[PDB]
Amino acid sequence: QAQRRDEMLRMYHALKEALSIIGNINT
Amino acid sequence: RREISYAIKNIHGIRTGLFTPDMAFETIVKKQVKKIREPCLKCVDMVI
Amino acid sequence: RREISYAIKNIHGIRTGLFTPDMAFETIVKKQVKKIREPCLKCVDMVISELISTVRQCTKKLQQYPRLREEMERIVTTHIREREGRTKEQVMLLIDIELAYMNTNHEDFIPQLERQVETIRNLVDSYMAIVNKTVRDLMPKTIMHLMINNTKEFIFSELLANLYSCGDQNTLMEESAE
Amino acid sequence: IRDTLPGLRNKLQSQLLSIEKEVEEYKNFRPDDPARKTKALLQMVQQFAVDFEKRIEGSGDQIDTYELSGGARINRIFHERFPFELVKMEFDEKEL
Repeated sequence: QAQRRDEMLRMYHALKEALSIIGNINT
Repeated sequence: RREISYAIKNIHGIRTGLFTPDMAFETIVKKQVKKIREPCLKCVDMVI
Repeated sequence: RREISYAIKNIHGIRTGLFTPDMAFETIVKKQVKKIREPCLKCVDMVISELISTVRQCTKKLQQYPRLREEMERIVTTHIREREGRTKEQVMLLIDIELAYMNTNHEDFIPQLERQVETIRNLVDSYMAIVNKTVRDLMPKTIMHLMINNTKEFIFSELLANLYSCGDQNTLMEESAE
Repeated sequence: IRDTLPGLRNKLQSQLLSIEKEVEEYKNFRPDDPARKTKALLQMVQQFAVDFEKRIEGSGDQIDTYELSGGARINRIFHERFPFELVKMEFDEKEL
């Protein structure tokens, strides 16, 4: 559960970065 | 009859329209046999 | 039949159930009304496909000006795609709501295991039909109130603003050689 | 490239929707978890209690239908096969 939780955290941050990139590219 | 209808209406709390709940029978017999406790103790007193 | 038998023998599991139990019916219908998530999404995507085909078909006759049919299609189709997410979300949420209450005071009619399972099946089939009716009457309405009766208002209200506001007015209307 | 972007954006929004709920209980994490430990202990205890009651008493909320599924009906088959162990073991005749 600890590795799963940390990997969830990293996944959430990576998805946030990906959506920021979509925002700054779609413009 | 009212006493057991309220039990029906409480253990059918939200869900609806189904046959009959058995714990109504359960609760009512548990309420009926809780007053047997007095005659048995009275008989014990009489035997004493 | 086997699943219902086990549900009956387990939800009053410790004590002799002298009445046909109810959470078994709830569990069967809830386990069966969750497979609807595929057909409804398939219907939504199929309607999306035909409605994009219609936009292309009814923009083809605008070939008088090139470089504007491209913009018009690129705007309307993007709007439809931006709306597919919302309509699919509402489509999922409708049946997810249906998985909540299992109403039985509707016009749904009111060993020992075989009789109990037969009585459970005669009710499961009825409620399956009554939830099929309610999802069949609200899948069209759900799609159109979100997709079609909204893209129509987008066309009639907002398309002009986007087309006029996009840059290079002189090149948005290219005279075709024809 | 720019045509594909709406699909990617909505799909990743759906995935972030899936993960945000798990992130809700995971906003913060300090060493030694002064209160998360107690909260999780309560959650586990409540899960165990409700699952015990579901397994034996037969509470609502989707008891499994795969197997004979738990002590409750095994416990019943005991309470209704013991009236066979009473009959079987005890017997004698023509010596009485």
